Amino acid sequence: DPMVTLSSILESIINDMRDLPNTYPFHTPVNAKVVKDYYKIITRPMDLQTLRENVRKRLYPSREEFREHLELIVKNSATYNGPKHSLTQISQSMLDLCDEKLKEKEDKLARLEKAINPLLDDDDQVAFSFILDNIVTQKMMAVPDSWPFHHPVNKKFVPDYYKVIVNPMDLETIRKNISKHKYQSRESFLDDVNLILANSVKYNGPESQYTKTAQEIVNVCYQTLTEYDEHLTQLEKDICTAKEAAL
Ligand SMILES: C=CCCn1cc(-c2cc(C3([S@](C)(=N)=O)CC3)nc(-c3ccnc4[nH]ccc34)n2)c2cc[nH]c2c1=O
Repeated sequence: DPMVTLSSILESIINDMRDLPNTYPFHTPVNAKVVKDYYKIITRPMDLQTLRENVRKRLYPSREEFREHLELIVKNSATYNGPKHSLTQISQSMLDLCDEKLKEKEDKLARLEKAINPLLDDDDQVAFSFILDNIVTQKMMAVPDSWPFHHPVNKKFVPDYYKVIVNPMDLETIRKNISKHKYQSRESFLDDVNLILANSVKYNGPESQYTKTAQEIVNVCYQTLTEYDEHLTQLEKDICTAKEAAL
């Protein structure tokens, strides 16, 4: 079972990062009853013990989902402690070691990832995802003043955001989904794109400048999809065929 082999590699990387100097504050969940404002500032807590338990629950089918959770440890430290705090440097040292190990094992990891999910090697899936990513970076992120939608809201700067928006979305998360080949057709992609606009209507109001920007993001998305409709339709057909053959 390639999921077992993958999980054993990921656990070995956790063992290696746990062994780096001064990393203990990241080995287990923050005690939010001691660090009393922690959840008022941090939205996605993560630590090496939770990461290991997730590896064992088979939650990570690839390098990328594991690395995204590992990166939360660094991002959380940067937000709570500060970008140059020694704790953030320590957490970064674990992410750096992870990247070294993933690089060392990249061919084996690619093979396991392909055995777990054959669509990651499907040329039509790859071409489709490449087009979506180009739409996001060259058209949607090029909308003037679209910066509020490029990355997840940091609760440190907008403290009530996630009490209002419980199903958040942003363009970086969409790009990560594309990189993970989450989207097999335009429908799921447009579900996430439209969630950005719906959340702006809810949080900012229908007449806010934020919402006008989100509307323009959605509109240039539709326009660019229409320009590539015939290629995208063929790719979606061939992806569906690959998905059915994987049965
Ligand atoms: C992705 C969809 C969310 C859309 N969005 C996003 C924001 C937003 C985002 C960001 C980030 S950050 C730096 N990573 O937090 C880059 C994302 N910074 C700030 C910010 C940070 C400090 N002071 C501020 N003064 C006014 C805004 C502001 N604001 C927002 C603020 C009010 N409404 C909305 C809204 O609807």
